[PDB]
Amino acid sequence: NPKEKIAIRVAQELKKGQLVNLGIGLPTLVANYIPKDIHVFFQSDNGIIGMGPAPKEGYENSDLTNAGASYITALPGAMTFDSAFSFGIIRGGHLDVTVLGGLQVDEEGHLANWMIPGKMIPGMGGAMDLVTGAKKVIVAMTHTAKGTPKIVKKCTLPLTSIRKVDLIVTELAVIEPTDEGLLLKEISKETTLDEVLKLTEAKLIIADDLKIFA
Amino acid sequence: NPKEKIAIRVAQELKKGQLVNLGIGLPTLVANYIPKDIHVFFQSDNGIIGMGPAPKEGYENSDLTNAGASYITALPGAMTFDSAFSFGIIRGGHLDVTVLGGLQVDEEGHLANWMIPGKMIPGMGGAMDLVTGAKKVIVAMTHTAKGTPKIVKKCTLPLTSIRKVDLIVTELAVIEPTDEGLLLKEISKETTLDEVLKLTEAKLIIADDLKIFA
Amino acid sequence: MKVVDISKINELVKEGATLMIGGFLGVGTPENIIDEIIRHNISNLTVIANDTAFEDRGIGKLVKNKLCKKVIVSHIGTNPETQRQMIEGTLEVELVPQGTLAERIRAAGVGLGGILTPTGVGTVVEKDKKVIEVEGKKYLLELPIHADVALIKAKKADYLGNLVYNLTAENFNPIMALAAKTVIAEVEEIVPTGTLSPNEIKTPGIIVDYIVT
Amino acid sequence: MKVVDISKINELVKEGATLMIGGFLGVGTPENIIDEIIRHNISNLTVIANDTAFEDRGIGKLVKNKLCKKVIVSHIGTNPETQRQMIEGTLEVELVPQGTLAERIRAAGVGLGGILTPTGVGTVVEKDKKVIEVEGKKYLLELPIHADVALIKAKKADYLGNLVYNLTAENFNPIMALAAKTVIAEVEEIVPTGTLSPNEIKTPGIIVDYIVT
Ligand SMILES: [Cl-]
Ligand SMILES: [Cl-]
Ligand SMILES: [Cl-]
Ligand SMILES: [Mg+2]
Ligand SMILES: [Mg+2]
Ligand SMILES: [Mg+2]
Repeated sequence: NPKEKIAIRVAQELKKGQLVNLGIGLPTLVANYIPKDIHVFFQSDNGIIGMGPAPKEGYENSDLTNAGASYITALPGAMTFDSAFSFGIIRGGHLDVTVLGGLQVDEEGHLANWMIPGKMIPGMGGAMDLVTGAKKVIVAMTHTAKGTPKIVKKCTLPLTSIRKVDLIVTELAVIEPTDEGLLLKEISKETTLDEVLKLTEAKLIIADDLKIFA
Repeated sequence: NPKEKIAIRVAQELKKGQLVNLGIGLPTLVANYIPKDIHVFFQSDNGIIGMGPAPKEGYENSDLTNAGASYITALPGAMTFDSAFSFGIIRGGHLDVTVLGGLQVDEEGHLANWMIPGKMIPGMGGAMDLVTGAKKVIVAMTHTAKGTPKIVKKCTLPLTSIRKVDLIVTELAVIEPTDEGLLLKEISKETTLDEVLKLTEAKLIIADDLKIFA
Repeated sequence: MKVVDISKINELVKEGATLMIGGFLGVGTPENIIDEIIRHNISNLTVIANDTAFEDRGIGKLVKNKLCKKVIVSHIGTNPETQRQMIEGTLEVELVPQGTLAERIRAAGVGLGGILTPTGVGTVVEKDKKVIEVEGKKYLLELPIHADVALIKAKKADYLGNLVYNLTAENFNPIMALAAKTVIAEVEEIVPTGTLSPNEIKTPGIIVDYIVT
Repeated sequence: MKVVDISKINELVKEGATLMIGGFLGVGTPENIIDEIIRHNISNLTVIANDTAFEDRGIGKLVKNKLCKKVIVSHIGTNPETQRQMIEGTLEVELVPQGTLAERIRAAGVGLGGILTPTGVGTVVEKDKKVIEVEGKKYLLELPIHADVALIKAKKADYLGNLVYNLTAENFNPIMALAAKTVIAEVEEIVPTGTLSPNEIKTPGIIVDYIVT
């Protein structure tokens, strides 16, 4: 449910005709909740524009996967390409949105999402290129790590990028980083403002128009 | 006849299966003199590997030209591509040989071949990339300009490149630039060693090996 | 919808625009778009391209009609009118080695800050360039070239705006498509989605803003 | 004479070679070349690739058999044994942002001395990089990556060695083809010249030195 809560609210941010890259894991659930009237185009780092859902059994192709090597389909009008062209789309500003997972986000909007020193070293993959390059970065992450706030004053985990992310969506809150700090825009119907504040170590500016939603 | 003499001798330098780029003008005559047992592949800057001769009347295609916009054919197994890929072949050391024309070559093996100040300003085109990147550069040029030596001690015309070309072929001489200076390896059957030296302002090292030929 | 009437060019290309225009000596050039610019005297242009073609064709027509304030090209030798205007001082010409031009445009398209190239080292091209030494070899630092509008030519587009090119008409077109803010593609044919395979498409429709005929 | 038996790997891939190997998590990877390398226990390799795939597949099999001294990759998280060897100190790992890896390999392939990228600025990736500012913005100078042999995978080769790829098996393969000194392509099918159109070939045969299967 908390992961569904995040994916549904993130999906509402997507606009018709956008090129969108969903990180592996939680962000991928976003594809299950696009409104019927919104057609977007999905891009994957392994080299495809026009990614589609997993194939029905028997319809797999060994050469056609997502960035986790799981089998996908390609939609009509898809284009496949080499990895330099892939990161030219990403680093060169042609990707409208990327939704990425998160370990921490801080008061400057900096995301840490690729390494936990001493515990988990998978490498960064495309993450630093995507955060640096996407026209809009949305972080999709559970609000805490078994109680520890993940929205902190200054990241203690290694940064993915010094780029300021455009939106944070958790199961409790929607926060927009701004030049003044983190602007809390919305809170979950199932939480309270006092709980969000108790569970957020970073300073939050509170919007005049705070909405309920996700 | 002198242009024939040069083209024929340059053609003997080519080896089977090489990728070859011929500059506009004198070097393009080389193609007419390739031994029948030597198959090479021609590259053109505007984006083709596998160029062939001008088409018979009626077999022209508006989208298939050489670097002077003249209609060409494409041979079986040709590949066409964009200008970044084209100069990746050239600058990245994938071009086995380029044969270019010449205004001056000097004792350092430096070629000037793209501009005459106060007269011809055509721009450089691909000439700087070709001289810098071709595995082997052959300069094909008349020995003098109305008697004035074009093989000089130091170029006075603007350099195409600081790269040391690998061979100079005139109607009189075959000269190989080396670490010690210019090595005269051959002279035309129709001339004399004294005439060659007389018509070269640069110091020439005469080979113990000296040959007649072109 | 991407496909628009050619008459709309006068609304998308402004006086004083910085334009990338595809084509190699007029091959793979958007000849109909250029004719619209001439019809409407859209002037004071800065044109980034391989060349100024010939007086009677392609980018040459823009120079004939004195619509360019500046060209950034690798070659002008086949257009005596570009040379005339350069010598008179009416047209500014920035000559760029063709391979550097490709990579400078590409660099803007793929989001690089610049590239180092051995081409031009120790020539007049080195002037006003930062020189960087890597492994004892000298390189010129060449900087990304941006543009307001890319005017490109392609063979076909599908309904989604995916483009394919044809033989030596490709040249600079797909590179310019990535580098400019707005991309307008003149194409010869519009074909159904599914006619252009994912393995063969060279410019994805996502980066094409407008298509004419 | 490009097509050779798989046993010729042992003359071409030396002990201690620096190798580029195509494949994204094992998709588009030259599995048969890898098996022959393992067969003859060719070790102390430096492997440049996107990742170390999985323990039972592709490049991951090289690591399982401890044939690698170093890997230069963007991702190792799907291969616990790569991580284990990294922590024990037996395997040197250099982690490169995937887009930077693509452009560094490409720089070698196309003759550039380096590329400036904003990716990695202000992260650990900045350590021991020259930083260059261009119009106020900071970029990391990232340097060309070279290799002795590219071991690539492609779908088809024609008789002249021209290659095409298939869907997301392409990834790093055509880039590596341009970057290494010697290029060995594992292909699924050999087709007549004229089967691959000039408009669809992605790697020209001229740069492919050897083909297997
Ligand atoms: Cl299906
Ligand atoms: Cl014919
Ligand atoms: Cl004598
Ligand atoms: Mg309260
Ligand atoms: Mg608080
Ligand atoms: Mg080779």
